[PDB]
Amino acid sequence: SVTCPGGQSTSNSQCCVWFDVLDDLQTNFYQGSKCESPVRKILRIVFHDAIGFSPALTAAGQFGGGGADGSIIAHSNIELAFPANGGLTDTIEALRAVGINHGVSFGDLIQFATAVGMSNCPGSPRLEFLTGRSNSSQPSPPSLIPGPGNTVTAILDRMGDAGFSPDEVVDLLAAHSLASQEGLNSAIFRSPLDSTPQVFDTQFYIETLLKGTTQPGPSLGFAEELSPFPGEFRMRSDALLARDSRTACRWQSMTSSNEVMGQRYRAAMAKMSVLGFDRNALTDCSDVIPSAVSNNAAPVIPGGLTVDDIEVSCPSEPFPEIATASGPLPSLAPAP
Ligand code: HEM
Ligand SMILES: *[C@@H]1O[C@H](CO)[C@@H](O[C@@H]2O[C@H](CO)[C@@H](O)[C@H](O)[C@H]2NC(C)=O)[C@H](O)[C@H]1NC(C)=O
Ligand SMILES: [Ca+2]
Ligand SMILES: [Ca+2]
Repeated sequence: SVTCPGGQSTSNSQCCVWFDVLDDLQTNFYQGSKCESPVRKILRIVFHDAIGFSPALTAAGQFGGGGADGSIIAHSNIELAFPANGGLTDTIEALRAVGINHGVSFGDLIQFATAVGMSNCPGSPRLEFLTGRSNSSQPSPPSLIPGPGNTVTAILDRMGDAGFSPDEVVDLLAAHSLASQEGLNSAIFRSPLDSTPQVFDTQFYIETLLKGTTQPGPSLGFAEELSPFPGEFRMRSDALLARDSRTACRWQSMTSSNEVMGQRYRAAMAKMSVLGFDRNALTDCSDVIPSAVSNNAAPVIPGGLTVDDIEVSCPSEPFPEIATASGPLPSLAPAP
């Protein structure tokens, strides 16, 4: 049956080239299979590439974007001039080279490097991986990426037009559990968005719900809110979506189970990877993707804060019982 040149067994001969780009990305792009800044920039890139898709622009007779087509790399010259795409040139060039050198399409390569990067971060699910997305693209239309200063209505309408329900917007946001900011407030470069930027866990949902108490840098940056402890950055859209009645109950159900969070996240990501494509025309090469190491820590309210410090915003469901840590307040180191 299909055994690839390297002795691995796969479902289809179309999957064999991906064991070679797996080796290149792990050794080089990810610097020895690490979960550091290259994984976080690729998670920004996969979203910014796939969300350039708008059925409403198509309906009005305009080109609406090809979705998860790799247009952010093939047309980086126009797309990296967009407001939301700063701080990405170096990662896009590293990916362009792996793509040209292995003979794989840019849209497939971004989806693949996202599943491989996430496998380097403890706690992550195994993301689905499909191959066969066409390599040709047209530049994404501008203004299709949600920004941190937008209202929840603006974010839900843009996301809804691409096809996601309010629940799936919250599910997709689990990627901010592996995150920092570099361009919102340059003064606290790489300040984490949750206290474990290297563990794909529930802490992002717990901590954006805590009362904003601390200014982490000299001044406040673009779309920055007060955060719960030194070193942690809180962006306005995350604070608002955690508290809005349209998204608050789903945000609260994501706080106590890393297992439920990862299932939901895997499902929204599989939907986001085929925006602009018919998944039945693609080949499944999910077995090429390795397992991540498991996360054995339980969810916690960090540093002595309790349930009285979180601003419960889901009026129907009571806040789940999460553990407390007998701590002094943490000060987070920049994400690596
Ligand atoms: C409501 C939509 C979203 C908004 C408004 C938003 C906004 C942002 C902003 C402004 C940054 C900081 C970038 C910087 O200055 O360095 C950021 C970082 C990040 N976002 Fe989001 N985001 C959203 C959705 C997502 C989605 C769905 C993903 C991917 C599945 C994602 C993954 C990330 C990651 C991993 C980072 C960290 C980048 C790094 O540490 O270098 N975001 N996001
Ligand atoms: C996918 O399309 C892009 C063009 O949009 C190709 O990228 C170019 O590849 C050539 C030769 O391989 C390089 O010298 C160019 O610099 C690349 N241009 C850009 C903008 O990256 C790419 O080769 C195509 N890949 C496949 C498999 O067809
Ligand atoms: Ca695109
Ligand atoms: Ca985390």
